[PDB]
Amino acid sequence: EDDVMEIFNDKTWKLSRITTEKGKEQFYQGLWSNEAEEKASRELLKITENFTLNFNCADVNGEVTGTVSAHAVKANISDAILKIDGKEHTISISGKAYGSESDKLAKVFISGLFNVFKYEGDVHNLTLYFKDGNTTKVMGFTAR
Amino acid sequence: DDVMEIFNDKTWKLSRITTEKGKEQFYQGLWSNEAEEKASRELLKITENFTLNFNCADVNGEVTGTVSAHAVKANISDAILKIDGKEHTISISGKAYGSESDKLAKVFISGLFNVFKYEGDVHNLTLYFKDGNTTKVMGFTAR
Repeated sequence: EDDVMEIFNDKTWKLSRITTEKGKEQFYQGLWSNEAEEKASRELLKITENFTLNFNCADVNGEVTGTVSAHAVKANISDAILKIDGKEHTISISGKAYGSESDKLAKVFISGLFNVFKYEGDVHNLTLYFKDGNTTKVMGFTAR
Repeated sequence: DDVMEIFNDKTWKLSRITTEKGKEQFYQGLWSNEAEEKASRELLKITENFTLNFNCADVNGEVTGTVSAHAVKANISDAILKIDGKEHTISISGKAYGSESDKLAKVFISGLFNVFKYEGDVHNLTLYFKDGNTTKVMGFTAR
């Protein structure tokens, strides 16, 4: 079960891609409507603190629990309820984001995190599988 | 905030087991003779003996903060932890694996399941526990 606690081990997961289940492209087709929208999202993605994900342990209700926190651009996920199983490689994030997003990449990032169902990863990489309607997409992350 | 520093990549090493406001390292009557105390102090010099660790673990599909400890021959593995940073309370529940013959090891294991409150900083941790009608303290250090 050390594979699960390596996800919490003093690291911030930075978004690197949002694509289809077995796609080689960085972003799935139709995420943006034009080049200017994509360009503006890519500039927001270059900012260090934007599109981050953190697995932390916190003292909630007189007991320490593992939760998920994330920051897109203007919206935050703070101490979302986490279910994670190292044997079955399943994951579930429950709660609601604080703040609203105008950027399409930020909207996809926040919605996708609450729809995660399974994952895979190592020390430096994390892949989260999420359902987007009838499809299955993946959010890729990196940790320095 | 202060609570998660107790879990921050550190092992707590036992330094003393004494009375609530006592200056002595070990309370009077812990051992019956000089040879018993000497033998316990040699077991206490071993790095891996009388250690305490606050860790996060995936227990039944969810990550929880737990307590682990090693005395000499006995272990406490992922004991259920209740801890409150505001009121500085603490509770450790479960049972140790293995039996102890050493009196310091018996006191260490029993005392950990009877903790009720604490205080500490980056390098020091003090756990208050009830021993019958009395209140004793276990002191720890982290390098």
